[PDB]
Amino acid sequence: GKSHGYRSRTRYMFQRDFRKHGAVHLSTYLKVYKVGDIVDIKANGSIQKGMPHKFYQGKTGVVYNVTKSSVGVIINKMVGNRYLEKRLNLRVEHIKHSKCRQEFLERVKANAAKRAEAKAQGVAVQLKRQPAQPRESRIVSTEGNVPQTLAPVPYETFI
Amino acid sequence: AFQKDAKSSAYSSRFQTPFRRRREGKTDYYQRKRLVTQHKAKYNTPKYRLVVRFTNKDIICQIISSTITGDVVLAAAYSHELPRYGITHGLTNWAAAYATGLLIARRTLQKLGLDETYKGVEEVEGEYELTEAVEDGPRPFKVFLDIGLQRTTTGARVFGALKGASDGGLYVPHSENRFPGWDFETEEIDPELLRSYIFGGHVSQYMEELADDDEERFSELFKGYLADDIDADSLEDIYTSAHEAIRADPAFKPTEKKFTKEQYAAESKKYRQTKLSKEERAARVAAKIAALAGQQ
Amino acid sequence: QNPMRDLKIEKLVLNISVGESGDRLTRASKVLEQLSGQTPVQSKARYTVRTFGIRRNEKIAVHVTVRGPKAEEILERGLKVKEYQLRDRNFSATGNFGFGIDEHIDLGIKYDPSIGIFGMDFYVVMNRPGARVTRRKRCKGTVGNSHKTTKEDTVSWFKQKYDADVLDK
Amino acid sequence: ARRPARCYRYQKNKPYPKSRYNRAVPDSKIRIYDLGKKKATVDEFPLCVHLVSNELEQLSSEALEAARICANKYMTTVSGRDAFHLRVRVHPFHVLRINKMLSCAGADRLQQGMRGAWGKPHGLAARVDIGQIIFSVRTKDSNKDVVVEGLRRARYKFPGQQKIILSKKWGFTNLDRPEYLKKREAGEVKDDGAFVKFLSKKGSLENNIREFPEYFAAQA
RNA sequence: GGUUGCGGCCAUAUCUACCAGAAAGCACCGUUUCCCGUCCGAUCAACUGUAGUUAAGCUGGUAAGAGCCUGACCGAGUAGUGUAGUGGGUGACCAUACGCGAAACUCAGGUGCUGCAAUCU
RNA sequence: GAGAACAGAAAUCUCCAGUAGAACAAAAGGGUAAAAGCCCCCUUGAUUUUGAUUUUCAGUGUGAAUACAAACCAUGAAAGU
RNA sequence: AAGCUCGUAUCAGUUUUAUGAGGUAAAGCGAAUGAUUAGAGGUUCCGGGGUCGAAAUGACCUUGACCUAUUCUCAAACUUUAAAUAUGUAAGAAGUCCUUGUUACUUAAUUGAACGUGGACAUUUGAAUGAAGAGCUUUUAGUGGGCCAUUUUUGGUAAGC
Repeated sequence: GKSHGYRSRTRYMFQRDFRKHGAVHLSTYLKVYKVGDIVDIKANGSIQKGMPHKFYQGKTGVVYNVTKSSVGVIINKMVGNRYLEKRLNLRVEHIKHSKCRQEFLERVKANAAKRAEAKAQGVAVQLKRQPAQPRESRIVSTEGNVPQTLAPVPYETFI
Repeated sequence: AFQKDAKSSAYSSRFQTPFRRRREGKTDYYQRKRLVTQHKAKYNTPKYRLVVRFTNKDIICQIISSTITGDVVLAAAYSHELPRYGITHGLTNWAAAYATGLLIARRTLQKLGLDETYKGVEEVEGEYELTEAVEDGPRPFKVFLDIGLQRTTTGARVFGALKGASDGGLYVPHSENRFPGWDFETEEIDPELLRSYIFGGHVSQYMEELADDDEERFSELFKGYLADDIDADSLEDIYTSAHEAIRADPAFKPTEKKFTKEQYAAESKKYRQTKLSKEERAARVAAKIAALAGQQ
Repeated sequence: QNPMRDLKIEKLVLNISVGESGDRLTRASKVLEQLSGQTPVQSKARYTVRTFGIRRNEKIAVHVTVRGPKAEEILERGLKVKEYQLRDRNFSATGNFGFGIDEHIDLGIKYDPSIGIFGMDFYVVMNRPGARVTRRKRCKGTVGNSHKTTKEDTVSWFKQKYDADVLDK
Repeated sequence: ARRPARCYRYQKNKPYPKSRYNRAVPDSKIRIYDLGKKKATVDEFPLCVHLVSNELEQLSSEALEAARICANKYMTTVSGRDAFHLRVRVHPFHVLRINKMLSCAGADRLQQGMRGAWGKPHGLAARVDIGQIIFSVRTKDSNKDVVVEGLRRARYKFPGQQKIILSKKWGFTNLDRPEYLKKREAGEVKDDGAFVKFLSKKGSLENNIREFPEYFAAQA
């Protein structure tokens, strides 16, 4: 027949690591998780308890429930032609803070930092993130750097 | 000098290594993780733990919290300061841990400022009891034990500080079936024998045990008591006078410590060897290749 | 340059392998009661052989160990039967040696023909004052290379005592 | 059977080696890969012309077996057996499968159609990449003319458009020919059986003195 | 700057072979009455730092060291790959255009940092 | 790897190296080293109540599992499980 | 199809910034497991076959294996490294900051956790481009034999398989 088990096709997916085996360190437990915090999912094969399904790996959700030794997350699964709000309760070793979000946090205060300076001096907000603008006109120097002629190399097998 | 095994480069490549505090055999991480993990619904409330490690002729006792940056010590209590209170000898006996236990438990309360309540027991009859919560008041301080590597055997010196911590004004979850004298045949407990062990009964009964049987064995040990003219009948009086002395002013008056840090630092670099530079590395190998490989 | 470091007896172990199971097991076990002065214990098999008449978990042989200052006095009594003669080999690379002898009756004790002849064996382990590090529970280390017992060291340490020859080559 | 190699000429499948899942596989046709004066030292054979394939295809063990006999039989009779060190640099690892339809009147009894068409191994064929070096002759400079034609007589028995190229750099070991002569007398060469062990600057100094004496003294 | 206790990162600290450690501490150590467990106090259990230590543990220094890590217009715009063509070639396969871009190799360097408390000529 | 009378390669004992190359009931894959592997003390948490979530899914059952609530327990000195 | 509530609210088969996850292509096996070619250095008493020797853990060879440094070629059910394509999330007014309450939870502790009370941040309010408007409900016809082409790949030699 055909095998469609809970953890099927997971052979290079739940491997612990190379040269990083053994019990998980204690920093993963000492982090504080609060309701409404963006996180990431990375299943840890060390302890199978509270481990997500193979579908959820690298997925990002929001923390809504915080029990004694587990954390509840919500996953917007795409099944069929729509998004369904799938709620998942995971232990603290299969989860880590998504530092994509935190970068936005100091960006909030960074804009707020010179917000006070903007009103102190005057106007000139320009806090919208500009994309990679094209380069402006620049001049090159030749003193001490002379152009070096180059030609395609003739063919030779050297084997 | 065993080159027959000749551990290959491949073996040295894929060898997974334990943690630094485990490679040197100082931490059992299987027990460690279950002791530090706070209730996730408690958010940012630290879980304080009390360490008791019995090194040679000294006891380690301190209150320490945990953090990602590193474990954070709240208060400390060492055996070396017991001579200040009056316990000049017997620094590593079973009763010595209990004396520190009253010292460590009381010390944390002053810096907390809540010593007015939760006095513990001041009579010490050896009976089992916990510092029950006071009605219409703050909850009793709770703290766990840290043993780690010495086997849990009844009568161990580690539990001496446990009684001191328990009876010193702190709440520590503990049972009676490991104290020094709890009967193994049945559930019976004899606090009278514990009351001797708490107040140095074990050493005191061995005082007269040699005072009549053999003197040379008595002479070669117990040098301080003979020199300082202290007998067994006054031995328990020392511990009884010790307990209320600790509670008089357990302010942890630091030592004058002599000198300062820099001269302590200066004494180190003046004798400790430094690193070696790449020019020094190149210089000697050139000399070695010239002297040895140069064929004179 | 000879500090307190020296070579001393760690333990003396005794072994009497038995050809089969039966009453002679108890007969052989009780011998160590009056020799070591202590209670011997059981050594059990690891797997079946099917041609030696033994199989899995049948308590083929007994053994006992003796330590401390109460261990060396056994040594010379055992050395009487060999006329104080040793071999170049019989010394392990880890600085230990042993020897197996039969008609143990020459060690003493009445013949007692209800007892018979038992080939009790010897093996003595030597170490230094500080080899405890490999047996400790906290900060378990390993014996240093310059401090480990060696076959040349045990032979050298054995030769200045007992005035015993080495025979062979 | 031995159907024509036109079926298995092209790389049409993933590698299918002889593993614990691959049992009852027929043995390789090629038996001895290296032949000639195999015990020859390195410095005695400065020249070695290779033979490189041009396109992607699979070369069977029978093709390798037939070519080696044709090449070896030639240089042994004109140059002599103690003139060259011939090596085959491809090993048959891919396994060839057949469906095994019988040739008699079938249909009613033959195979009940192509139901369950997975076949049983028939042969063992190598897999050849683009520009991958095949064969190596390790001859002397005075014997280049004979050897090159010898490989020419062997290229005909392979399926494909494999070519012969004038190689360089002492084509038994790596590193350029003029550079090897520079290190021949400099002292970075240890005369070892068959291949030559080079010199390393990263090991310990003490052991290097033993096997590499003529680098640190005056020498020549 | 050394040492101890508890750690964080966790082989830039692991391993092999040598040398050194006045200072405090680390560990060996000495004792078998009471607790306790072993055949064996060797581990574990209890007692004073007593009778010597730094031999060992630990720390520190070296190896044209084995490994680890870092960097490199070193390999190499190489292999591979997304988009495109009535592009080449019969076929396999291969170039070109707009983009992305490895690994092995080679060379050079480093071969622990740090938090809390106490203490240390 | 080095040694002990029978005992020899497989009888029982001791030392060294040994990241595991063993063992986890039965397939295969992950996981496991003061451990989930050996053995030892106590115990039935393989208990009661009915919710919520994941896999197959239609987002229905079924099997399996996950973390919790309100009780009574087992164990360990305890955190905890 | 019937529509319904409101109207640039906010959404996107797209790109960028930041940040995860993924073990295929490649590459490697003088890295683990399998293979796998050919030699060099010791080794066999706890291997056998030839000279001598009562005689071996005796002197000299070889055969078959081990250890060391090497060498040629590979793995869909091999693997340290690791692409390209594709893929998850965020780019904020349901947001941030300061004071403060309630709670039967938690905490040694009006100390923590959820939400509001008073005040500040407004049109670059805090990536690009686009938006025949955004969202929502009911009902039901037909549909449940497919085929072909570039790209990747499975079975078979191959097929308009």
